[PDB]
Amino acid sequence: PQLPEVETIRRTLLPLIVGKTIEDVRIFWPNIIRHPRDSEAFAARMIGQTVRGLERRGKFLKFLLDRDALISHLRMEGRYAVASALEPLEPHTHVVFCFTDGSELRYRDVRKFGTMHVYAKEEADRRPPLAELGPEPLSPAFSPAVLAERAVKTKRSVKALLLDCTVVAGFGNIYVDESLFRAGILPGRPAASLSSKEIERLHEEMVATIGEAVMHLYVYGRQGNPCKRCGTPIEKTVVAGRGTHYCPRCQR
DNA sequence: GGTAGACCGGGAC
DNA sequence: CCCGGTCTAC
Ligand SMILES: [Zn+2]
Repeated sequence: PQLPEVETIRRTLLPLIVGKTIEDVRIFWPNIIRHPRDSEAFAARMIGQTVRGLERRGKFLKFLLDRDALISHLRMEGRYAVASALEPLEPHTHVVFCFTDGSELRYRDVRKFGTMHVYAKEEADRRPPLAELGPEPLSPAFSPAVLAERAVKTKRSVKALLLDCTVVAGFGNIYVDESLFRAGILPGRPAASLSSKEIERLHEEMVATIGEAVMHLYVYGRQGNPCKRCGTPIEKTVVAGRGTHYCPRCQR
């Protein structure tokens, strides 16, 4: 799920779990548990705690309990569902939180690629994976100024810059390519080569792209197809180690 | 500062 | 073997 999808999950999941008390935690793929390192300690500490809230940072979900916070990343295919303990689990279910009311919060993932960390609430923000995470792209904390500061300091491509979680929180490959197209900037451009004008334009399109989604693609996955703005075939290459889609006419 | 390795497996070769 | 995100290793 991309950032906007994670925000939707946050919004819809909260009322389904708030006020419920954990009676058990079942783990079928321990590797998902990253902290505590021992999945048995992870399970034990959550028992008896009530869900008090649910927040999002980047693509991370932060479940707020009595004493602890559970930090969860779904990666690309992870999913949460709330359902009865009486019904069979869906395929690829790796972690289940059982509540005292007979309902469960279940985590699935065919790719088995997601992560979970639990810390005392007061510690969560200074520990992995939230430590060092950049500002929310929709927050004033993410400004053209902040972006310009990071761009000049580096010799990396602009795409590499935007993919950096310390620069801005949870901006995925898709939204990076879409934003750069909308800003008219080639993804391979050195970040330091961007003018002040281009930086402002880029920040503006980043906010608009992610903002609209939170509330159809120009380039992502459209290689070989005509650009929707100029009709030039969209091309795909590799930049910053990712599939990279762009219009060679619209972007400079 | 920066990269590479690490984790995964459905679908492509 | 590739690919996505984000971490530890170096
Ligand atoms: Zn174009």
